[PDB]
Amino acid sequence: PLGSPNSSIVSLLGIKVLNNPAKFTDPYEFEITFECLESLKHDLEWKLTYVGSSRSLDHDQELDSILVGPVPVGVNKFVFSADPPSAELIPASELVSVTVILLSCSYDGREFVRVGYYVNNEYDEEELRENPPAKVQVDHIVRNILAEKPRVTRFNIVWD
Amino acid sequence: IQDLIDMGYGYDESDSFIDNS
Amino acid sequence: ALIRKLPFQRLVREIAQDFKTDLRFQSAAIGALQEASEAYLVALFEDTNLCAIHAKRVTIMPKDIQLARRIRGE
Amino acid sequence: VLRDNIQGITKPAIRRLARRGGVKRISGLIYEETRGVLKVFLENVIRDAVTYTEHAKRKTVTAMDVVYALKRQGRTLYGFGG
Ligand SMILES: [Cl-]
Ligand SMILES: [Cl-]
Ligand SMILES: [Cl-]
Ligand SMILES: [Cl-]
Ligand SMILES: [Cl-]
Ligand SMILES: [Cl-]
Ligand SMILES: [Cl-]
Ligand SMILES: [Cl-]
Repeated sequence: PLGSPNSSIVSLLGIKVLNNPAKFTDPYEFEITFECLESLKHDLEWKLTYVGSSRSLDHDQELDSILVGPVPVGVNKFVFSADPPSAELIPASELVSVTVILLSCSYDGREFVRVGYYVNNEYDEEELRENPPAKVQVDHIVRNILAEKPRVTRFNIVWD
Repeated sequence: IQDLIDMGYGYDESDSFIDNS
Repeated sequence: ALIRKLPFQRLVREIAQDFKTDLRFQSAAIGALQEASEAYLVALFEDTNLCAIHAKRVTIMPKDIQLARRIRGE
Repeated sequence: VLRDNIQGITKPAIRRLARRGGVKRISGLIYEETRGVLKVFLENVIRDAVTYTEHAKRKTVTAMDVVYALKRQGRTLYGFGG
């Protein structure tokens, strides 16, 4: 009826990161609350991507992905426990640094929302922070997700 | 709305790249 | 505008003609592009700033800019 | 014809935009980096803009052609449900 920029059947209401901060090797516990306006034929597909290098997309890691459905009308809540990244696939010079994770949702292969977070990685000991070992000691790395400042980018897709 | 009115002003219209016909 | 319009016009002309040389622009079309470009860069620097801050740094780096692009869903 | 008009975007212009974004200090490396990003953005939008132009059997890109192209970058907000 009314001309609108957003026509999405699904919209996010909030996301809680249950374990923050956490060890680098800890799974990501996302509590995702969203709203569904109409019945949908297909499921929702959530993906978590880790940016391994700021210099290119060549070191992106798809951490995990989950299919959620069938989706009931109204407000829904679920916990996405996503697998951690692989340290060995990340350039050693960029491992203990700030980076980005992308939580996206798509419908029938069409992405309609993308949530970006900043994530800092830091040693849990003052000595290691001042003097990083030649070999990265993963078990001493703590990640901190800036969960209060997400960048939510909405896209317009065709649904049903 | 005022920015929309002034949006086209300030460019070199002598340029053949620009067509304001 | 925060950028001089004549240098921006030359940049637009170059990029447009490198796509298809047989192509012209309205002055308001260039204006629309410039306002969008300037808004896009300002927003980018905001997230660039936020990146460095979360990194516990005070000065932004080339990597902060690239990460800011990723986080804005480009 | 002249080339490398991306160099026409000046250092103080880049600092100007950065300050508006709350960034007070930028190193020399930021300049070329910003220019690279700006060129990519302009390329992407102009591509989409022309698509709306050629579809309308025209050769002159209009302001509305740009607007339609802009409506495809997607809307980035801070926080949920905004
Ligand atoms: Cl949303
Ligand atoms: Cl860093
Ligand atoms: Cl550290
Ligand atoms: Cl936070
Ligand atoms: Cl000017
Ligand atoms: Cl300038
Ligand atoms: Cl860097
Ligand atoms: Cl200068």
